[PDB]
Amino acid sequence: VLTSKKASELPVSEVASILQADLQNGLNKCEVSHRRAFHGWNEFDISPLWKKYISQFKNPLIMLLLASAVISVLMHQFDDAVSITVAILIVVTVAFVQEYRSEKSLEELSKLVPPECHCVREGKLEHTLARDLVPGDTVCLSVGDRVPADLRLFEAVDLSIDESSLTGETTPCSKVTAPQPAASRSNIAFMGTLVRCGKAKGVVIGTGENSEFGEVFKMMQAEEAPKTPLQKSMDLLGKQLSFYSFGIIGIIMLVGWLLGKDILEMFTISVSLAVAAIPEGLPIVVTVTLALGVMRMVKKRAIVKKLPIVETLGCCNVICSDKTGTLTKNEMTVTHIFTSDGLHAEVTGVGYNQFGEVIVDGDVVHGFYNPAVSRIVEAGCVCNDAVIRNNTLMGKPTEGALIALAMKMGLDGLQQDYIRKAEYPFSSEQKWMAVKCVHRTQQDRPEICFMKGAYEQVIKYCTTYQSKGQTLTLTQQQRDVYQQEKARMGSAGLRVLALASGPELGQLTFLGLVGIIDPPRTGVKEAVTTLIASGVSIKMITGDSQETAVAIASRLGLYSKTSQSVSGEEIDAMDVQQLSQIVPKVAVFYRASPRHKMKIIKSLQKNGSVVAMTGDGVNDAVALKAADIGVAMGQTGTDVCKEAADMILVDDDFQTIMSAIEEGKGIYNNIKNFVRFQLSTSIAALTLISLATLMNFPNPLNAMQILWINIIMDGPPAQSLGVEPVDKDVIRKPPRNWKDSILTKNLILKILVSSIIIVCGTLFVFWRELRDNVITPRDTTMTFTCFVFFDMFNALSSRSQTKSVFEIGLCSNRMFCYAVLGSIMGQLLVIYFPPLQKVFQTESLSILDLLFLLGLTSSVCIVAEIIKKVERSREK
Amino acid sequence: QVQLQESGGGLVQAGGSLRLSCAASGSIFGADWMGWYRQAPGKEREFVAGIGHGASTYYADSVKGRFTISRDNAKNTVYLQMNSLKPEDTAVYYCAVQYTQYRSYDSLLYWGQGTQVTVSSGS
Ligand SMILES: Nc1ncnc2c1ncn2[C@@H]1O[C@H](COP(=O)(O)OP(=O)(O)CP(=O)(O)O)[C@@H](O)[C@H]1O
Ligand SMILES: [Ca+2]
Repeated sequence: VLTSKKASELPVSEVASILQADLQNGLNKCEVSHRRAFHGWNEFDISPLWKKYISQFKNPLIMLLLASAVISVLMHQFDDAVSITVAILIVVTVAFVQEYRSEKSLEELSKLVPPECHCVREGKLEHTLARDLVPGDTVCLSVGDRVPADLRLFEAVDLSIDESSLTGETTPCSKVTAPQPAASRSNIAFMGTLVRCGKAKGVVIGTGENSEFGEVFKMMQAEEAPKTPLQKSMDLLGKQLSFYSFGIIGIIMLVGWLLGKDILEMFTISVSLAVAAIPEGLPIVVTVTLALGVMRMVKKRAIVKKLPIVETLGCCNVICSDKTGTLTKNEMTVTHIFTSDGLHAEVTGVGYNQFGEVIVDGDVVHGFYNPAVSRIVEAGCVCNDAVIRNNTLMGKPTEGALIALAMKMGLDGLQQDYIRKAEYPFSSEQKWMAVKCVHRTQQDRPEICFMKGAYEQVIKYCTTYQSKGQTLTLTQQQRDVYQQEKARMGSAGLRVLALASGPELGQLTFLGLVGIIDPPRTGVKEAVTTLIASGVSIKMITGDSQETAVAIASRLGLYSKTSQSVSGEEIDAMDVQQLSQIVPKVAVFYRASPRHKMKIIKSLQKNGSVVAMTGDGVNDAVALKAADIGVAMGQTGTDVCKEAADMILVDDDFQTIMSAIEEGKGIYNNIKNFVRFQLSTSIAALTLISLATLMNFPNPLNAMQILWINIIMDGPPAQSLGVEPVDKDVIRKPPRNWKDSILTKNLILKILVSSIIIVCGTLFVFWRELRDNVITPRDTTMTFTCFVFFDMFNALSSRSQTKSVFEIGLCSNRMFCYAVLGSIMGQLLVIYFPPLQKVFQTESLSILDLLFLLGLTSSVCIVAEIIKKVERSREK
Repeated sequence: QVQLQESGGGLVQAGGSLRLSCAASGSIFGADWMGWYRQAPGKEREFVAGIGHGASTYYADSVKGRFTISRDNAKNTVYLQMNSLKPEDTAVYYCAVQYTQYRSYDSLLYWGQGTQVTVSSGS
């Protein structure tokens, strides 16, 4: 291996010599295996579970429970502090299990999309994992490529390679293949940077930890994850609930002390109530729902790189897509040639190969048989930076189609017969690409310039055109017939490139047009239909012509018979507010630069929407980052996009974006279920103790009974409600608004109904057993079992807000069944098992008492089912 | 509209002979170009063997000298023979036919449903 500054200093042949690097053909299988045995794989060694377990204790509510347990052991109450500790342990353990499983499934899916590169080893260019690179191997750099290892570039026809990840400067750096005598390495392609423009070939000088900038990646792995917005808003909700409960419980302590009661019993009851009503399981249930959504998208094949996406996908309503790479498979092919004179050539065959003849007037043309078709093909061949090596394209698909056309014409060799002194490279702002070239053998020939691009810019740069091999000044009737043919090509679905060639820019000769057919991606039509039917709008932001964009959108189904399409120049002309009004009506945006695409994304974000931009292409990373949800394509996608994206579709399907929206929808509903259950039962217990202190009645519950209740209503029975599956009715619902608004008037009203029924039934049992005016253990036992059975019925009815219990079914939620079974068993143990009787201050009951308690406590289930049916019938 | 049907696919051993047939509903007279394409997972579809308008037969450079093609309008079916196949070059095959147009610029390209051929290492 060599240092990068050394490899910059020494010449290319020297660097090839030290690594025994064959620049033309690469390292064979044995040459690599040897360097793999010596140097090893390219991975950054091995990337802590106990750190995660302790990190789950960073939640403030867990600290509030730990402080209560510390206060418990101060005034020693072993049983209370132990109970609070078990509560913390089960909630933290369930959060650990869910987070660990989610992150391991995410790592496996990330293994399903490995880093890759184009490496030539046996003289043949192959797709080889960046992990498998050994030093001295020959790697070919395309456009939009992450550099697989530290490389020594020995061929750089044109190269712009950003350095924002490594250096911190967003400006791309040009790389020249000349040796650099004595960050500033203008010849070394670093590790982890991205190729913005051009083609290259290099030899790798480092593998593994040998990379100079491996440390910024070391920091990137250990960057950690900031708290999710929901995780900040449900944390604030938990603090609000905790502080309201603190005020109420302090008032209860003061009332109980003033009215006359045991200070130790009052303090223990206050500590148990504080532990109860603090939503310790609320951040845990948010974490569980986010992790479960992450795994559910992983089963849907979507690499969710960022956690704040999982919730945001529920709120997504507008999806802005790109024609090429996203709505079309990007398998371009030039099929129709329109010569400037008016002749028409039909290029048969498909794919990036030289297989398929060009037919003009029913006759095959080869070489320079027709000089004008040959001139079009020659300009297309020379102008590209894309190469079809071993039947595999490197560069852009639109350039590769022109290369394959040249190979079909027998004229692929003209690329190497010219010397590209100056290059005006493609930018989406430009919409054209030009090259200055001189013929090899004919050095006396002038610096002829080849040009290709969008018809508008090309025809603007041409002052002359060609006619029967004669240069003629451009005429407006010819411009009109070219415009008609370009529009007719686009209306058939052909992407159209116009081609020019001449001495000096601004004086080129317009040779003609080529029609690149890009079929729309299979499965996009049906997914678009479903996506629109589910209340999500799909738009087509593009840089291509109106005719092509509209033809593709009509075939996909997002452009109806009466639909609006707006060019990017109008969007530039219209203000942001006018764009904001018009933008929900426009389905197709054509001729939009990445600045215009960002303008469209900003204008839909200003309307109050969550935009999910799906992107492909090097310049489309800024819009993917600017979107609320950047979505990339795992298989047919550049690494530039997949780095900037937020969710990566592994199998390249638009149905996955719907599934990611459905899973994001379900998370908020599950959190609503937890919130309603915990709040109803905590208000029930809190007002029971409040009424008991106010009316001077004996306390229906002691401190350890409230601690068992807290383990019930924040532990596995309450977490089960956050594991509750999603129903179909909320699936087709209009998109959730991006504000949280978790506690709605309907939810609080049902909470108060459940709290009122629980308090009423439990106080009725308490008074019924207290009618004899004797405070026997049996009475407190009946009251405690009443509250616990009320809790299990409130949990049966808290699973779904709208759907009835019987329609949902008991077998639907397995964790809920296990949790309620364990809670019933624990309650039976507290009633019957004599040591548990001694600690909980209980006494055994008859079977008839349990039957009566079940019958009474069914009231919350009955009333909740009644309200569900009433709301359903009112909706119907 | 012409309909393309693929047949003859099946399991064959290395060193044997494999038959494939692609039948078209319409008479194959005006169709200029027609040929097979090899699609494999992890890579783009690649050419197999085809015949063009000027009686010129195109073969893939890697599969050259081994795969043969023929056409007959009596049974309106193009007929492909695999000889001395390897386990490495097996994948799913699609027969595709193009037609000459020219006011409409829509491509008259017709694909087949495809038949999957899987060959493992010899034992
Ligand atoms: N490598 C290249 N050389 C020359 N012209 C190119 C080119 N790549 C694209 N063009 C042309 O530039 C114009 C604008 O392209 P731009 O980069 O803005 O979006 P795009 O059309 O390449 C992808 P999309 O339409 O899916 O967003 C198009 O008309 C296209 O034909
Ligand atoms: Ca609690």
